[PDB]
Amino acid sequence: MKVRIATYASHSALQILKGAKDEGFETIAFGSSKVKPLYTKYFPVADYFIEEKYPEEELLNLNAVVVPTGSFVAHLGIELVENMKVPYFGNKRVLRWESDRNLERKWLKKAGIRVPEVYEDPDDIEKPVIVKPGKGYFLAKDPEDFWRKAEKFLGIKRKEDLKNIQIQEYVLGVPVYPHYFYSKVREELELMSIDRRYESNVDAIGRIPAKDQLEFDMDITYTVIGNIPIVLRESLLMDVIEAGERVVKAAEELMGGLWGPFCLEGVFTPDLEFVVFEISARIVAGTNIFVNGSPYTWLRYDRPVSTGRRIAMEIREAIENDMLEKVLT
Amino acid sequence: MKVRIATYASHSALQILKGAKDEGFETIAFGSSKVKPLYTKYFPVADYFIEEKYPEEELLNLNAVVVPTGSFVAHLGIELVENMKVPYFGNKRVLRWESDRNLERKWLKKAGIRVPEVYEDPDDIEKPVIVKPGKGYFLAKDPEDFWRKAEKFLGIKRKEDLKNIQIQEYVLGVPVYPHYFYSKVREELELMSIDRRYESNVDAIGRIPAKDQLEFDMDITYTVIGNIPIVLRESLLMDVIEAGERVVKAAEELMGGLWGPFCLEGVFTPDLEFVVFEISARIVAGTNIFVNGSPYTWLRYDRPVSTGRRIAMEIREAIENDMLEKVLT
Amino acid sequence: MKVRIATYASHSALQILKGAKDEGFETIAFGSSKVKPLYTKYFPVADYFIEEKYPEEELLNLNAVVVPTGSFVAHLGIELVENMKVPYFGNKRVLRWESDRNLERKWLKKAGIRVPEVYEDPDDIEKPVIVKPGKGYFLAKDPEDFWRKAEKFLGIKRKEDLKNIQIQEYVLGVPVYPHYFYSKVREELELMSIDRRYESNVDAIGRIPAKDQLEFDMDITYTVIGNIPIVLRESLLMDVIEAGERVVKAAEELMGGLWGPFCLEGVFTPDLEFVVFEISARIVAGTNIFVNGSPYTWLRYDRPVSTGRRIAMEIREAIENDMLEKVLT
Ligand SMILES: Nc1ncnc2c1ncn2[C@@H]1O[C@H](COP(=O)(O)O)[C@@H](O)[C@H]1O
Ligand SMILES: Nc1ncnc2c1ncn2[C@@H]1O[C@H](COP(=O)(O)O)[C@@H](O)[C@H]1O
Ligand SMILES: Nc1ncnc2c1ncn2[C@@H]1O[C@H](COP(=O)(O)O)[C@@H](O)[C@H]1O
Ligand SMILES: NC(=O)c1ncn([C@@H]2O[C@H](COP(=O)(O)O)[C@@H](O)[C@H]2O)c1N
Ligand SMILES: NC(=O)c1ncn([C@@H]2O[C@H](COP(=O)(O)O)[C@@H](O)[C@H]2O)c1N
Ligand SMILES: NC(=O)c1ncn([C@@H]2O[C@H](COP(=O)(O)O)[C@@H](O)[C@H]2O)c1N
Ligand SMILES: [Cl-]
Ligand SMILES: [Cl-]
Ligand SMILES: [Cl-]
Ligand code: NA
Ligand code: NA
Ligand code: NA
Repeated sequence: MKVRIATYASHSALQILKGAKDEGFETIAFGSSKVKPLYTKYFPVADYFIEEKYPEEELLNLNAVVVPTGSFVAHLGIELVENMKVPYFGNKRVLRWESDRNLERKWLKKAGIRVPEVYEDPDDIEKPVIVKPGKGYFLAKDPEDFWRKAEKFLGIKRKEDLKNIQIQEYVLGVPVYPHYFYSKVREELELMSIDRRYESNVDAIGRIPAKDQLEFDMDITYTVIGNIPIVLRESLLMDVIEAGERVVKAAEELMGGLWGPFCLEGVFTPDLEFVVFEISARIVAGTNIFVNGSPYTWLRYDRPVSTGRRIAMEIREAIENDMLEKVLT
Repeated sequence: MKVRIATYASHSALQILKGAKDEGFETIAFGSSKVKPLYTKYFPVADYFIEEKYPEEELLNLNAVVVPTGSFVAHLGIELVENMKVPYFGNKRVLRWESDRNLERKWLKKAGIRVPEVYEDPDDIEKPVIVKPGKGYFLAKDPEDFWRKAEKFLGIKRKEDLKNIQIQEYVLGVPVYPHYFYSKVREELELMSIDRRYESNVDAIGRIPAKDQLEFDMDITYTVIGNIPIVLRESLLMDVIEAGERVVKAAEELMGGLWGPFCLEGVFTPDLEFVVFEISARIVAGTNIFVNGSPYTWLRYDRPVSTGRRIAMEIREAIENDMLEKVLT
Repeated sequence: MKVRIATYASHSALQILKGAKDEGFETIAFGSSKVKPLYTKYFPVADYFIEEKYPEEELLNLNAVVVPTGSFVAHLGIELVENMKVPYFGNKRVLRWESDRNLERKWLKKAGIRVPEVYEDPDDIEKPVIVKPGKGYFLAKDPEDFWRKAEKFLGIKRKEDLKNIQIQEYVLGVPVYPHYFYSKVREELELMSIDRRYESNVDAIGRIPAKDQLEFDMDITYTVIGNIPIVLRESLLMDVIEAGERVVKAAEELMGGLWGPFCLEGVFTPDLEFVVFEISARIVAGTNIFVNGSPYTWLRYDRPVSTGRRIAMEIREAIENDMLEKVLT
């Protein structure tokens, strides 16, 4: 291949570049010098390592296509990405739509996705809510409970003094993260895998007896540490997949389309509702478990297919059918 | 093959029909029209999809053998299954023995399986118990504690007024679900895999600080959402396997035998006791993780073997050795 | 091969002996007669089974090399192992350094590994601590809190009466167990896999509502039941791997080297710190999940590589390059 596959040296670069190698591409990682050994020695998946944040000129010279990851908004910034001259796998317009809370809400509403109800006025609370002044977060049962806690925790003594808070329907369920891939080449959605994200200290507090917890003011945090593989109850799959289809269709109207990997981040309630908190409109690191395929890909492929490999398969096929320009922005 | 493998379109049908395809069988799914795309498009494992609850005549015409799942008792009912004219993989007599609490208890007792002690009289309580009036469930330390709580939660003011409750030894341990397969063709038990079931809201409450929990009357639910793969400590395997052997042997006496997949559903205590709450005498959906084999099957096979594939292997071999009638009822 | 691979019949023997078979070795398990069927029938990985605790003479006659596991210190004892005449895969000097709390502390300090701060004097407490009189364990905020609890729980009324306790910095994080392998043949460290150990009753208490917990004096236990596969956030890998490198380098100075499998047992904090509680300087049973390779080995191998197989690969290669004596003590 003339085209090389490149990505930032973090997040899911190991999986992405291995998938690229499996499909016959030469690979490029770019990032911190500290992590060069990870990608060239411990897991030798990068044919080139460039010790720079975003080496645009070198990437152009190497005929690179960049695969975006969660490290893109986090480490390079939306404006840098939107202005990049290196071909980008996916639609870079999606970045604003997934990052802006209001645009994301508009997207999910158009896609008919179940999300927590937002309350603009605390006096409209009729079911338990989570108040977001993940730090300082607390629950409120009703308006009366809210105002007592607004006084106790936030020092609010008058209703006109309440400012810059989020009030949201509290939705209790188990975290579930389905990983999708939409092929623009084949015009087809796939379920790639599913994971349960592993977070600290939130996933550690369950090991602490209530009695010991109550002696302290608990400071619950949601730092992402890793990922645990799961499968869903089979009868839940159709609605999870239909949700993915609706998200893609909505994006076709709103932002010029969505293709490649994405994830809907949410919880499953005891009433079997998938309620979505966030959309990640690119590869998520939960896919890293599935370098050797997943319980889902092995239902439909004769070989191991990670999301990383699936990306490289899409690029290769696009090249094979003279439509590479269709999958790049 | 003349014989085709069929199952209801839910529970573990993806795994079952993929396993059938891997072994050279043509496949049939039957169920709700809503889920047809799951089995024909997103994961194309069904050669035929019949949009009916139980299309007996069509299944007979297609020379189907039906593989039972948890969706059978749940969605078709024991009487329908017992009367079905389509050949059934396994012993359909087991359905009553696994579903009737007293027959199940008799089975497990005969099989020398550790189960929670049942208390008929609350005044006989000498160790902590769980009271089942999973809703309304509460613990009691002793008879005095029980009667106070029976008054508080159930309104029982006189001992003669207590009616229709379950009182059971409370057993604290981590949920463990070993998946077995007994080959009637080979007269051999295998351990196929092990999972930890993922349930809502019960597996979500550990993420909630005690302080926040105590502000509400908690309503703990055990809705099944999915499955997480596990392995056991190696020194625990022999007793887990011996338990499986005893279950099979007991069934040979009581109900005309048990063969094919099954699962013992329970917990492991800190004293390394496997205590069983339920038997599922057919494929369990925890096996869905292991489409590409499991940490256990890869110890003894040179290829990926799911429980679904193992079922198809048994059927094929039965056909090969002219003993298909032995594995069907 | 003339050399046969042997191990005690527990812990990770299934994985070890399967890995040995995959690499062309004949295999020996030795242990309890009760477990013979596990290794010869249910998972036929042992060519020879010797029904003895440590059959030295028979093992010498069979040209065995022994692969150590966690069952070695637990079931045979350090003195027996140090005196064994059968060739031992790894450095048997490491056993004291990993088992003696003070030697282990010295090792980890030399290796620049983050560990909980130890407090010799309770009056020096300035951050929350765990007190270890895992039974009887409690937390203390400060010296005043400690002495109140020392009186309440331990009956200590005078400061001079306090004896034989451990006081340690309390570190809240999610359990993480990276599995390493250092090849002496190749002079190279690998990350083999990562798991989250599954423990009872500690991992069951999160399913119990705070209200129900508080009615009882909780007795939290940490009995190991099994293992759950995980991957880490990719940006955390370099420091995890560097920690492994430092451990190996430190051992080269202190104890004549470390090679073969090992594990650093700890937690990841919300501030992305890996804090280590223990080192296990041999194969850990968390590797048992990865009989068919791991999300990490499949990044760098074209075939399934468990830690068990990796051990056999090292032995075979040592033989191939006439340096077997270098990997044995
Ligand atoms: N509406 C909600 N209901 C229940 N849990 C929530 C809600 N919003 C956020 N959370 C939880 O709190 C964490 C931090 O929230 P955020 O800061 O909004 O990402 C999330 O990862 C969720 O687990
Ligand atoms: N005897 C028992 N001891 C401890 N936990 C139990 C017991 N019986 C049931 N449970 C738990 O409560 C849940 C619901 O119980 P059941 O409604 O009997 O299936 C089960 O899935 C178990 O996790
Ligand atoms: N310094 C510490 N901070 C937090 N948790 C700890 C600490 N030391 C031990 N633990 C936990 O308590 C369990 C039993 O401790 P030990 O008896 O020291 O192995 C460990 O497996 C850890 O999960
Ligand atoms: N563990 C699972 O994923 C699971 N999936 C289904 N089941 C059982 O089978 C019954 C039918 O499932 P479904 O309602 O998804 O068709 C359910 O009520 C449940 O008891 C399970 N235990
Ligand atoms: N993680 C595991 O599955 C595990 N299995 C065994 N072990 C360790 O090895 C020792 C011996 O195990 P066994 O008692 O199953 O032979 C145990 O006391 C324990 O410290 C483990 N950590
Ligand atoms: N689930 C994961 O392992 C994960 N890894 C990374 N991320 C997201 O990507 C962002 C960048 O990750 P990193 O800081 O490791 O480069 C993080 O802030 C986080 O939002 C994840 N969700
Ligand atoms: Cl992510
Ligand atoms: Cl089931
Ligand atoms: Cl171990
Ligand atoms: Na988003
Ligand atoms: Na049952
Ligand atoms: Na140690």
